[PDB]
This record gives sequence, structure tokens and C-alpha cells, in this order.
Amino acid sequence: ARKGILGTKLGMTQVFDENNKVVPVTVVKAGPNVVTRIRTTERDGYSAVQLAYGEISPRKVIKPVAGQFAAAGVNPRRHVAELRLDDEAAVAEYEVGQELTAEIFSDGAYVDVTGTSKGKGFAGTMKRHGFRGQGAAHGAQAVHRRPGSIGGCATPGRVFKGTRMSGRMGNDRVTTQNLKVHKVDAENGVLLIKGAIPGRNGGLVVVRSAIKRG
Amino acid sequence: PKPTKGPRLGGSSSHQSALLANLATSLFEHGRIKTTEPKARALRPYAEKLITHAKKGALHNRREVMKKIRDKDVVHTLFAEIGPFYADRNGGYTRIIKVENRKGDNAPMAVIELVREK
Amino acid sequence: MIQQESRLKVADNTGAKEILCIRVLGGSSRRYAGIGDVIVATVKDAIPGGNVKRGDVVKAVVVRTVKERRRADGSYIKFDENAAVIIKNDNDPRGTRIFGPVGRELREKKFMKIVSLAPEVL
Amino acid sequence: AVPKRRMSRANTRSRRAQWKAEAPGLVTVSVAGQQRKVPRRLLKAARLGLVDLD
Amino acid sequence: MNTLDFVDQASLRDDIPTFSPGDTVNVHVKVIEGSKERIQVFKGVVIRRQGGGISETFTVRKESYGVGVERTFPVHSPNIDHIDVLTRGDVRRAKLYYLRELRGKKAKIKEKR
RNA sequence: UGGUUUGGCACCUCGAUGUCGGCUCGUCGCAUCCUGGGGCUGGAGCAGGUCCCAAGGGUUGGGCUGUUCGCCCAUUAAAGCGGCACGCGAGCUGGGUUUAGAACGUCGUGAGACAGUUCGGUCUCUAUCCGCCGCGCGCGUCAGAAGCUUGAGGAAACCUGUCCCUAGUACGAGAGGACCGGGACGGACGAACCUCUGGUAUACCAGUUGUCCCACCAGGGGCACGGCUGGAUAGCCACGUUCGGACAGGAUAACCGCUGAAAGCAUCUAAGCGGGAAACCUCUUCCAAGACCAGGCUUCUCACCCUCUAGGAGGGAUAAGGCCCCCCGCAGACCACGGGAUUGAUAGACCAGACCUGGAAGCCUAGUAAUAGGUGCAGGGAACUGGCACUAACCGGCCGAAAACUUAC
Ligand SMILES: [Mg+2]
Ligand SMILES: [Mg+2]
Ligand SMILES: [Mg+2]
Ligand SMILES: [Mg+2]
Ligand SMILES: [Mg+2]
Ligand SMILES: [Mg+2]
Ligand SMILES: [Mg+2]
Ligand SMILES: [Mg+2]
Ligand SMILES: [Mg+2]
Ligand SMILES: [Mg+2]
Ligand SMILES: [Mg+2]
Ligand SMILES: [Mg+2]
Ligand SMILES: [Mg+2]
Ligand SMILES: [Mg+2]
Ligand SMILES: [Mg+2]
Ligand SMILES: [Mg+2]
Ligand SMILES: [Mg+2]
Ligand SMILES: [Mg+2]
Ligand SMILES: [Mg+2]
Ligand SMILES: [Mg+2]
Ligand SMILES: [Mg+2]
Ligand SMILES: [Mg+2]
Ligand SMILES: [Mg+2]
Ligand SMILES: [Mg+2]
Ligand SMILES: [Mg+2]
Ligand SMILES: [Mg+2]
Ligand SMILES: [Mg+2]
Ligand SMILES: [Mg+2]
Ligand SMILES: [Mg+2]
Ligand SMILES: [Mg+2]
Ligand SMILES: [Mg+2]
Ligand SMILES: [Mg+2]
Ligand SMILES: [Mg+2]
Ligand SMILES: [Mg+2]
Ligand SMILES: [Mg+2]
Ligand SMILES: [Mg+2]
Ligand SMILES: [Mg+2]
Ligand SMILES: [Mg+2]
Ligand SMILES: [Mg+2]
Ligand SMILES: [Mg+2]
Ligand SMILES: [Mg+2]
Ligand SMILES: [Mg+2]
Ligand SMILES: [Mg+2]
Ligand SMILES: [Mg+2]
Ligand SMILES: [Mg+2]
Ligand SMILES: [Mg+2]
Ligand SMILES: [Mg+2]
Ligand SMILES: [Mg+2]
Ligand SMILES: [Mg+2]
Ligand SMILES: [Mg+2]
Ligand SMILES: [Mg+2]
Ligand SMILES: [Mg+2]
Ligand SMILES: [Mg+2]
Ligand SMILES: [Mg+2]
Ligand SMILES: [Mg+2]
Repeated sequence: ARKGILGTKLGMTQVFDENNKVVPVTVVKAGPNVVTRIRTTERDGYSAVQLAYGEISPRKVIKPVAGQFAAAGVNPRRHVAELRLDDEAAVAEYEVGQELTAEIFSDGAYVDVTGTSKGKGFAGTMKRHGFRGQGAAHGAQAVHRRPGSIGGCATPGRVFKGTRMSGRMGNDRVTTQNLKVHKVDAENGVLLIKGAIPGRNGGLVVVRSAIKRG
Repeated sequence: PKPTKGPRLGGSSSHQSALLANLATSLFEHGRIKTTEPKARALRPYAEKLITHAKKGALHNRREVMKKIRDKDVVHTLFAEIGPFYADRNGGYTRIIKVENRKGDNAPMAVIELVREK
Repeated sequence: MIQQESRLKVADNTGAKEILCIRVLGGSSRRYAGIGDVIVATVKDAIPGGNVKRGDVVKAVVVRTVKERRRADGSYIKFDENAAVIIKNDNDPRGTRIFGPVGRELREKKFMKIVSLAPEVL
Repeated sequence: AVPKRRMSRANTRSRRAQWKAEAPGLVTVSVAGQQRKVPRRLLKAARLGLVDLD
Repeated sequence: MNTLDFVDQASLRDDIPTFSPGDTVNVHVKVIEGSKERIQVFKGVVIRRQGGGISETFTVRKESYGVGVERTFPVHSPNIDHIDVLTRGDVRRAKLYYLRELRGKKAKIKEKR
């Protein structure tokens, strides 16, 4: 129904289309993964499949997680996530212990990307929210970049909870939809995605089959 | 080397360079020096780079070290004794030891020394 | 890369020398002009004996820009002085001779007479 | 600006309480035949005798 | 090492002649015209070059009817057919930005012999 | 009906309620500008006139007067009407109005005045509370920990234009010129990103003026906005690169209906059954079990004492785990967050590469000279990538676990 696969962001690079075009792409290493658990309606109340990724030494992991993985019947891994399906026929396809690779996708099929944004740190209003400052000369009094008026006078007499103003930004989940896929390399198990995707070098990223149009 | 991520130490790049050179020459002359921790942290790579330049003795290296530290006696003693003594060692030319805090300003110190085990 | 209240050099034989940008067409609050865009402007200085005297209002099209412009292939273009061409309603030139080279985008912008009359194209 | 009213005693004490200091940890080190306590941040200094102890 | 090297190598283009900034060069560029292609020749001088491995780029300049023109090409662009170096130059700096304020005879560059 | 202009009453505030526009920033109503759906026409069609429903989004840039108001210049769909102490000076601007000069004109013989005119004229305050934007410590979820998730419940966004087909067809004397449905290309706004273009680069490179210094030549350094000039690796950004504006379903307002007596007929209705929109509910993204009904699926340990007086409680010693200190980051106000601790590539150095810069010193040669050529893709170098335990993470300290019971099985 809706296929999915984990991976990691690597960097940027160019590729030239057969029609002699130019299109920047991103390199994503969708490494092999394993299935550790399956969620069924009568057991949990929904349908989804659990995945795992990453190579870690056995002594790193903690004992409860090690025991869970041993009961599942696979070696330890670093990260774990799940894909939420919509029916029972689809989940019937997946079984515990199965191995998935990047081949599952085909070129020309639009997908979605999920990840975390950058860390920008505390920032001013004009930068975080794109306010417009005021005159930098002709009689300023050190109000070059501060917003200014904030609300009414005695009616109602508050700040109208939800007003847009200064505060920290970034470091949150962000997703983009219907991104074109250019080429797939089997031996290297890497993806070439047109455009730019969120995240940082050596970060975590999960890609899913397109919903809007796919 | 990596430039200081935050604001400079003394209040100017010129002061940074001058203080760093003074600390380097004092270290070379004495061998053991104790001062504030951040100063030693900043100094360590500079001393390592200077000893690297010293290791492969030659006229060009002589000119460079002179240009940097500006003291004939210190350069002479350096290339007379230190250079050969570090012939067989690759990297790791200095060590920093944390020491007790100050009383006037409550700012930590640290002592740095030249490796002498071998 | 032209905005309001700009000075552009005319590369035509109609008699105009410099025209004063008024604003650019193509949509409400259209801000930036690019190669192959219809613009309305007024002439400031012109040859005394020219067909059109100073102070009239006319329409023109940008043909040369000084700001690097991305080409779909990857090549780039910039010129040493902005140039525009006097045009009328029928999307044809008012003059008869074009001076200096002209860009390539006019071909896919459908201005055929200008490209045909141009001495060189790029 | 300026404050309008004198706050309550309970409010004052409650806000004041949080303002305090925290003690550091200690480690046992043996030098010259007797054991004395020093912070772990000074272990090497104590071992090499570069820190004076009263 | 440019960890992307194992992906860049596949698209890397060989058979590109060596050259240096400040040299007279002419380039053959492919073009599409109403579904029919032709070969267009552009003769000029190079003034800058950014090292970019797969993304390395260079520029060419020519004077035409009293108004200068320049172009930028990706070094590995398939639209490029032949690079034909003509002469060898000699300038102290690797960038020739200062030419933009010179006209006529002043734009001439010494020939390397 | 509205209390929004000009008005009438003096009831709260002269041991103070600081004032018109403009800048920035909202929020609300519909008496609707477009965007949407209908109907009646003195509706051929395009295009017009009028009425009904509908508040999700948008509503430009300039010239003139301080101006409000108002006139004008060029496009788009439009350049909507109003309230919130004629929104907002403990956010800002002082152009006139309302201080002290002087002048013009008038009135007054005079000291002066004249909602008549012209010129310049000090805008104070270190955040106690409410509120708001973010982040922490503590505490319960009924043995104590750890991984993964359901979603009650909330927030974010909701914009359009041009062109080509259908077809010069329907229509119309001609001129002129369609509904509906497809296809291609654009404006604004927002989010992400640094691979191409651009901005930045206080320990990079080269040249160069003056001066002082290292015995002197050579070669170097300090200072003079980095002394001034020509260049940029990384990171952060836009003028740069991608992508977003739904489709579909459910129930509705305006309207159009099918079957039908009261009331032998008729009627969309009083019983019933149907169609019908950027309006409402799911459907898109994000937050979310402090939701006290304190959720769900799993794994780990489920055991050693002492005391008061045996009713429970307190104290000490432990397992699972956690914390402190240490090296770090693109995580960062501090905290927290993420990785690492010799069973090791976390940082530093070394080597190597990419990259930047542009041809080192010494020697030799030619030239009296100032200079050029060979040794030579030369010399120097931070941010990107790989190997190497050479240096630094250590003979280490602190917290941390079932009063129980009742009912059917
Ligand atoms: Mg933004
Ligand atoms: Mg501004
Ligand atoms: Mg001030
Ligand atoms: Mg200021
Ligand atoms: Mg009264
Ligand atoms: Mg009263
Ligand atoms: Mg009163
Ligand atoms: Mg007062
Ligand atoms: Mg007020
Ligand atoms: Mg006021
Ligand atoms: Mg109404
Ligand atoms: Mg209508
Ligand atoms: Mg009507
Ligand atoms: Mg409305
Ligand atoms: Mg809306
Ligand atoms: Mg005026
Ligand atoms: Mg209001
Ligand atoms: Mg007011
Ligand atoms: Mg008002
Ligand atoms: Mg308001
Ligand atoms: Mg204030
Ligand atoms: Mg206040
Ligand atoms: Mg006055
Ligand atoms: Mg006044
Ligand atoms: Mg007076
Ligand atoms: Mg007076
Ligand atoms: Mg008189
Ligand atoms: Mg009188
Ligand atoms: Mg008198
Ligand atoms: Mg007058
Ligand atoms: Mg005055
Ligand atoms: Mg005042
Ligand atoms: Mg004040
Ligand atoms: Mg206060
Ligand atoms: Mg506060
Ligand atoms: Mg919900
Ligand atoms: Mg720049
Ligand atoms: Mg920049
Ligand atoms: Mg000297
Ligand atoms: Mg000498
Ligand atoms: Mg100096
Ligand atoms: Mg200065
Ligand atoms: Mg400096
Ligand atoms: Mg400079
Ligand atoms: Mg360069
Ligand atoms: Mg930037
Ligand atoms: Mg009836
Ligand atoms: Mg009926
Ligand atoms: Mg609970
Ligand atoms: Mg523990
Ligand atoms: Mg931490
Ligand atoms: Mg030299
Ligand atoms: Mg470096
Ligand atoms: Mg790095
Ligand atoms: Mg304890």
C-alpha cells in the first residue's frame, strides 16, 4: 500500500539528464533493515510494522533492549521506527525477520521525506518570523529592529494568546512531499533525490511513498 | 589552526598574537608553566605546530620560527636541544594538567609541560 | 534586473537615447524585470530630429541585463550596460536597425521580428 | 518602572529559598602514607604533588 | 577524498585539454533550434576558474560591437564539443577581474613565449 | 434599526486621562471588490441592471497639500465600508495645533489682541503583578526501571492570472461572438537547502607608502581604521536551487425537485424520499496521556539487614537504572540535548588528498644599474575526507525497589 525505508543524509552532487538537463540531487544511503515486530488490530488497535537500522557493538546497548531484540530473533541495531499502514492485507505481506533494501523503489516514483531541521539557536523576531523593521535614520531611538506596538488599550487589555514574537526556532520534525526520484544504485544501495531535503550531514531520515499524488 | 570560535581573549587580534607568542617563548625557555586553563588550551596547538616546524631542521624553517617568535637565543637553544630529542615521536608533544583554582577571581589554572618520558 | 525610476539605454534608430522606467507588466505588484519582459516607460533624452520628441510615454522590452541570469542549460549571461527596444502594441519594432547583440530568450518569448533583425544573437 | 506593592512574606521567602549553592564530590587519594580527600578534578595534580595541601 | 567521489567518477568526463586563466580560447557549443541542432563557435579569453571537481566552472569573455559579453560553462557539460587552446598567457594573478574597466588596446594580454 | 459626523445633559477622573497623522503590529463585524452558487429581465451572444446566500484569502506603486479629506499618473480581480479611550509615545518620528522673538495686515492713541499669514524651538523611567514567547527543578500517576506507540484534545495553511484546443462552432442581418471540459506557461506568499550564481570573511596569500627595530647586505618583524590595495576553504544568508496551495467523501444555506390529503382539484410537506458552494466535518503538516478515567504492547531485578515495639513506620546495605566529574558538536543564555570513556577514532597533532593562493629562500646566469630566467604546478596555508593510540577521557564518587484489602471466576 505505502512502502517505506530508512536511510541517512550524505550530501549534494550533480547529475545530468538524458535530455541534456541539469538537476541538483541529494545522496541518501538507505541501508538494509530488518523487521522486529508487527502490529495487528486485535492485539493493539492499529496496523503498522516496526523497523530497525544501524550497526552497534553488543556491549553498547542496554540489557532490556538487548533482551527485546534477542526475543525478536535479530542482532542489535541503533535506531527503530514504524510505518503506519491502513489495512490488514498490506501488513500480511510483512513478516518478522524479513530484510528490506533500497531496490524496493523504482525510478520515476514520487516519495516523501521526513527528518529534523537544523539548530539555529535563539534568534530575534525579524529573523525568526520575518518581521519588517523600520527606518534606520531620520530620528531613531534604538528601536531599529524591535517590533513595536503589540495590542489594544484597555479593550480587551491583554496580549491575545497566540501572538507571533521572539523565541527559539528550529530543531523539530519537518516533512516535504512529492519529491521526484532520479536514479537508484543497487550495488551501493544509495538514492538520488532531486531537490534538497531537510536534515544535517550524518543525520537520521525516513522516506515514505508519496501520499498526495503517488 | 582552528580560529577561536568565540570572542578573542585579550580584546584584539594583535593582543592575541602577542600574548600567544610571549607564552610560547616563555614555555620554550623554562619547560613548565602554570596559568589560566583557557590560555593553555589555546596555546597547546600552537606549540605543537612550532615543534613540528622545528622537527625538520632547515634554513627555511629557521627563518619561519625566527619570524614567529623573534628571539635569537631561544631559537638557537631550541634547534640545539629540543629538535633532535623529538626525532622518533609522531605527534603528542605536550600535556596539560589541571590544578587548583584561584582565590582572587575563582578562575581555574592549568600547568603545561614538555613530554620528557623518553 | 530593472526597477522603477531606472535609466536604460536605447539600442534602436528611432531617436531615443535614455528612457525612464515607470513600472513592469506581468502581474500585480510585479517587481523585478528579466530578459524578455514588456515594460512601459517614458523617453528622457532623444535626438532633436527624431520622430518622437521628449516627454512621451511608450512601451518597450528589455533585451540586455547586467545581472547574471541563469540559463536552463547552465550557462550564464551578463552585459556591460542595460539595453531596451522600443515596441508597439503589435509586438513588432518601431525602428528598423538594432545595435549590439541580444539575448536568446526572445525566441521562446515569441518576439520573432526582433531576433530576425538583430545582427547577432546569444 | 517601579514595583507597586510590598509582596507577601511567604512569597518573598519562597522565591528566596531556591537561591543556594551545591557541594562538590570527593575522592580518596593516598600520598606520603596518609589518606586525604580531594575532588576528582585534581586527581593528577594530587598524584604528582603540584597542589599544596594544608 | 570528497566522499561523493564514488558517485562523481561515473559522470566524470575525460579528454579535456589543460589550460590556465588568461588564455585565448574558442569553444564549440551545441544548440537546439526548432528541433534541429547546429554548431556555434565562441572565441574569447578566460578570466576565472573555480575548482569544483565535478562542478568545476570557467568563464570566457569577448568584445562585440563595443559592448563586452561573457559566458559560464560547466567543465563537463555535454554541450561542449571541442576545446581548442590557441595561445599561452602570462599574468601574475590567477583572476583577471580588473579587465572589466579596460577598453581597446589596454585589454591586450602579453603572450607567453 | 446604528450610535460612526455636527449636535443637547454635566454623572466617574484639575494632590494630572499627555495630544493629530505617519511607521511597525494585530483583532473583529458584513451594509460584498474579486474570487463562489442562484434567480428575474425593456436577457441574440459577449457584455449589462437588480435581488438572494456566503467573511476562507487578497486588496499596488507614485506626484501635490502636514494634512484627515481631496485631485491626478500607470496595471491588475479588485485598489471594499467600519469598530476595538476617532486601535497602538512605559515601541518610535515632532510636519501644525498650545509657552517665552521678531515681522506683515487689521483693531486699540496707549499696556496689547486677532481658531489671519510667515522661521527655529529639550519627549523621563534598572519590569513587582497579570499576560505572552521559550527553557528548567520538584512532585503522581499504586513494586521500581527502560524501548516503542493509540489518540480524547489543540495549533499551522485555505490566493490566482495569461495562452491553445474544442469552434470562427452554438448564436446572430452584419459587426460581433459563447456554456461546459481538457492541455501548456506565469505573479505573490511560505517552508526547506547551500550542489550552480551572488553577499560576508579580524591567526590566509601577494604587492605596496611611511617609520622603528633584529650588528650590516640580503631576509624579516611591530605600528599607522586588519595601514591601504587584488584575491577567497568553511559556516550564515538571498538577488540563488527545489517544493506547497488539492483530489475525494459526509451533512448543510440560497435555490431546483419526485410521491402526496387536509380542501374530490392543485401544491417540493404537515408523513417520507432527492440534487445543490473557497461556507461546516473528516481528508494535509505539527503539538499532544499533568486527558487526575493520569492510556496501550513489550523486556529487565523481583532480594540483605537493623531500630522503636511488633501497628506500622524510620534508618543502614544492595540489583536494574540514573546522576556527578572528563573530551567534544552544525545541541547551546544557563541548563538540557547527541556521541565518546582503553574491549577506544571524541578531540588535538602527523601523514595523505581536495581546495585556496600564485612561481619561496639559497645558488647560478644575463644585464653597470633599477630587473629578468633555471633549479620548480614552486613555496605557504583554518573550517572538507581517510590511516595512524604520539597527547588528553583517570587505581572514582553519589542517588536508586509491593501499607494493602473486598467481590465472581
Ligand atoms: Mg522565512
Ligand atoms: Mg529594514
Ligand atoms: Mg538612549
Ligand atoms: Mg541606533
Ligand atoms: Mg460632575
Ligand atoms: Mg467622581
Ligand atoms: Mg480625580
Ligand atoms: Mg503630572
Ligand atoms: Mg494615552
Ligand atoms: Mg497624544
Ligand atoms: Mg448579507
Ligand atoms: Mg457573481
Ligand atoms: Mg440585474
Ligand atoms: Mg463576504
Ligand atoms: Mg480559511
Ligand atoms: Mg507639500
Ligand atoms: Mg476595531
Ligand atoms: Mg488613541
Ligand atoms: Mg482610530
Ligand atoms: Mg486597531
Ligand atoms: Mg519603555
Ligand atoms: Mg510597562
Ligand atoms: Mg509656532
Ligand atoms: Mg505646537
Ligand atoms: Mg512676545
Ligand atoms: Mg519678549
Ligand atoms: Mg497702521
Ligand atoms: Mg487712539
Ligand atoms: Mg504704546
Ligand atoms: Mg502671505
Ligand atoms: Mg527658526
Ligand atoms: Mg517632551
Ligand atoms: Mg530617563
Ligand atoms: Mg519590574
Ligand atoms: Mg520574569
Ligand atoms: Mg484529534
Ligand atoms: Mg557576497
Ligand atoms: Mg556572504
Ligand atoms: Mg631593524
Ligand atoms: Mg648579515
Ligand atoms: Mg610598524
Ligand atoms: Mg583600529
Ligand atoms: Mg593581524
Ligand atoms: Mg581587505
Ligand atoms: Mg580563486
Ligand atoms: Mg550565506
Ligand atoms: Mg396541492
Ligand atoms: Mg403540486
Ligand atoms: Mg498515567
Ligand atoms: Mg547506575
Ligand atoms: Mg549531557
Ligand atoms: Mg622570497
Ligand atoms: Mg586546515
Ligand atoms: Mg569539521
Ligand atoms: Mg547513599
